[PDB]
Amino acid sequence: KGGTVKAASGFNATEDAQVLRKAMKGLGTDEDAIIGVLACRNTAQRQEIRTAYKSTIGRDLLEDLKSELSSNFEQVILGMMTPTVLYDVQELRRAMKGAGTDEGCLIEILASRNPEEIRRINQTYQQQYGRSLEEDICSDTSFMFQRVLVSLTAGGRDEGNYLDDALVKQDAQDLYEAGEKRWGTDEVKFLSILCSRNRNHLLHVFDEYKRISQKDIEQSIKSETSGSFEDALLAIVKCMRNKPAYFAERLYKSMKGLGTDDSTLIRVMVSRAEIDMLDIRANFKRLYGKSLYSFIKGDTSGDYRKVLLILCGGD
Amino acid sequence: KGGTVKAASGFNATEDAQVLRKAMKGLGTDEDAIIGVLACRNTAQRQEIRTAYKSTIGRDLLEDLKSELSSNFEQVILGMMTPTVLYDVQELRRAMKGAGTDEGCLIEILASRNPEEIRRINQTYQQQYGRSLEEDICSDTSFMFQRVLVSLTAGGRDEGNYLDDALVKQDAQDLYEAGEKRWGTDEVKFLSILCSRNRNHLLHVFDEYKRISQKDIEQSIKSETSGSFEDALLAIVKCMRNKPAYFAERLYKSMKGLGTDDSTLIRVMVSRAEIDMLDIRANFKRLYGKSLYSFIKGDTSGDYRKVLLILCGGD
Ligand code: NA
Ligand code: NA
Repeated sequence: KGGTVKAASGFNATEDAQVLRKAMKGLGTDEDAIIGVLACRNTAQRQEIRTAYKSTIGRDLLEDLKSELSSNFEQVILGMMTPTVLYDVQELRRAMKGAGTDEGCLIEILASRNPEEIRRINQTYQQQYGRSLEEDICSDTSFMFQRVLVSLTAGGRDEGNYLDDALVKQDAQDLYEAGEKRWGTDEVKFLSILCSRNRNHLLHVFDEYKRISQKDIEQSIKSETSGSFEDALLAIVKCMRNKPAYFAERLYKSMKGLGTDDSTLIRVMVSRAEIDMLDIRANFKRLYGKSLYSFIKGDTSGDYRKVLLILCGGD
Repeated sequence: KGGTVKAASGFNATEDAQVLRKAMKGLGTDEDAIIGVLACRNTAQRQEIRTAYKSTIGRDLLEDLKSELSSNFEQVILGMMTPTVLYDVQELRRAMKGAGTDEGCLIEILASRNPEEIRRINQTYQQQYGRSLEEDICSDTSFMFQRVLVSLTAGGRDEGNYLDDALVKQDAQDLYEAGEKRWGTDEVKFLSILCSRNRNHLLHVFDEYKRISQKDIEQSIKSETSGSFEDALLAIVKCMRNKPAYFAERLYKSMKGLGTDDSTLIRVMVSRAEIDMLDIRANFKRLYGKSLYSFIKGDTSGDYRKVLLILCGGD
């Protein structure tokens, strides 16, 4: 378990900066050298390489990578070079700036990050952009979906693990009676239970719900709700039960079928490589009976593929 | 299931003719009597009432209804009095005579009627007007849309149900590769598959298409085509999968939002009352979470409303 990318042995930031300068200097690029260094260092080490590049090369590593590289390869490398919290912050801003909101990106990040990470994200977003994340969410999404995202962003959830069996039963009972008639869905109920109860409590509510309804909570969420609100509730449930399997499903859906959602593919591979990619891989193979490696290999190409395959770790 | 309007018990054509004559004779009209008779008889019985009116009243029932009644109420009653095939024939001619072609009416009828009905329509159109339906379609529509309508009109479709799994896969595969690039849509492909394959084959192609592309065929039709050609392909797909839901959507779109398309409202309610109105109602409520009855009641008024509500059957 854990991630694929780890801190390098023999790490020499100045030498790595020299390798990267040699790779980019003059016409042409040695992409293999860029990959061979950066995909073999963790995020913290990459920042030390940025620092060493500035002082020993007298140039800006991020500017140089941006100018040298293009398209999806450039996106993966620049994402790799970005500090963890700022990467999340940048991806949320990109999902909202304008436009036709990337609601799936909002859900993926806000449902899956831990409370201290969400706090850091809120803080950094405001510092960087001079606007609150919550305010931007309110302008760019609406209705029940909007209420879910605001709750995740504010941290409207109990962070302890107190278990009252009687309260677990009433929550499950509440969700059951709500499933009784087609007009009877109480989305406010769903929102409140799924966004406010602590993780232990919720894992127990899911077990009790199955017991009294004979249905998994996910089944009823799908039958009873729709749209981005449904997707948001499903992501909270999945991230509570098995976060690596949540990400394995995001990866699958970004590649399977007609077209490729490279922006999601890239973001998940970059953001999870150091955390739980080994787990994501195992869950992917359990769920889909194919390796994640093989999906990446069959759905991408070029240097873009080469670097994704290292973030994947292999097989 | 089936329709709302059925053959009346105790049917006495002469008495009905007397009731209708009394209702119209002299200044003023008893619209409730006209509705109470005609909306409670089926189309075949209405023709027997026309016959009885001629011989026992010595007048022409259709002329008298036309002179007495006006606007949308008159349109529903005269449509009700018209033999099934001639009603279709009249509606197609009305959609084309002149002008700025009612392309939606052409699609609705030609995509939804069964082959023997299309044959009867072609025959009756030529007899009545001295022009072929296909020729009028060619003069009044163009391009790919025109090719679709001509195919539906000629009956260019296999009417058997032979299923070759290998041919189902290649059709789906063909539609997939076509969805790969923005310039890669092969509308000829779409036309040929959707207009020529038999219904069993096609229902299997839709399932396989979803499997290999992860998209419903309707989604790709919308992203890949536009205009009346898109609408025509969507109507063929919907009529293959769930014809009552096709009509429930026509009704919805004729009433929802700004304005009312009474000509479509009337034509669908008249033409489907004896066939599948109970199914249309159920699909309407499933799709829109409101009864069809309530839409009619909230969007029409007067005697026009009264008769539509009986064609709807109620709630
Ligand atoms: Na260069
Ligand atoms: Na009169």
